[PDB]
Amino acid sequence: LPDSVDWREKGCVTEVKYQGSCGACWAFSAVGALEAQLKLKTGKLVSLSAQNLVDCSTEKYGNKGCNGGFMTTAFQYIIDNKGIDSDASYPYKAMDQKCQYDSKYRAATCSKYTELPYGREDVLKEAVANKGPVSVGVDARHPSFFLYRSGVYYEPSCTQNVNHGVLVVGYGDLNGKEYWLVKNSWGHNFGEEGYIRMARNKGNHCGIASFPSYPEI
Ligand SMILES: *[C@H](N)C1(NC(=O)[C@H](CS(=O)(=O)N2CCOCC2)N[C@@H](c2ccc(F)cc2)C(F)(F)F)CC1
Repeated sequence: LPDSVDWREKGCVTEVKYQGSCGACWAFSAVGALEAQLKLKTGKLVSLSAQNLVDCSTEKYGNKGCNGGFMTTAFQYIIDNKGIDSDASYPYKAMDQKCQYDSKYRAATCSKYTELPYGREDVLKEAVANKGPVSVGVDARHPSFFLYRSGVYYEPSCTQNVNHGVLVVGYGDLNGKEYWLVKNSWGHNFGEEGYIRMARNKGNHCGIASFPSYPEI
């Protein structure tokens, strides 16, 4: 596998989003993963509707909108629904709304999704290199996470109990520290313009490889 990968270099990563006070991290993680696949299949980079997932991938999928959800069940909703609207057509309002999906605004589809084996960072590396960005959950409860500004994030107090959904868009090494390149959804003000480099091959740090999944078209 290549020593390093950065899907932003291949134009498969949309601009960083800001979820605000709505706990839609799972929705942003899911659309982020599908956006790359859409680019790989059609050649067009298009932001997909996280709001669409918040309002429509609800109870039947075990999700709670602005109060949390799963990336995998979001993917299944897209499969079942036979589509997902573009961000431009179904904008993000950071609130729970009635489902307003309309196929006339469909910007992507999904045929299946894959969940990687638990805590296997080399399997995650392979998927990021050969498939594309991967949705993951991390333990972002620690004060140090919110204050991350640069370098490679390593927190002694991190655990494998994940609570925040994000997107792995690459990996590599900085000044001897192997890392996973993570796209967050707390706006461009967070970390390095919306991104955070998290420790890689350090015992599944912060549970980054605990529950990885990616969609396909
Ligand atoms: C995001 N703003 C937020 N977290 C979540 O929604 C997480 C997503 S996760 O940590 O990536 N992960 C997905 C794979 O399973 C483990 C968790 N999910 C919540 C959640 C799930 C289902 C639900 F109905 C409500 C919340 C949790 F971490 F609790 F499992 C809201 C802060």
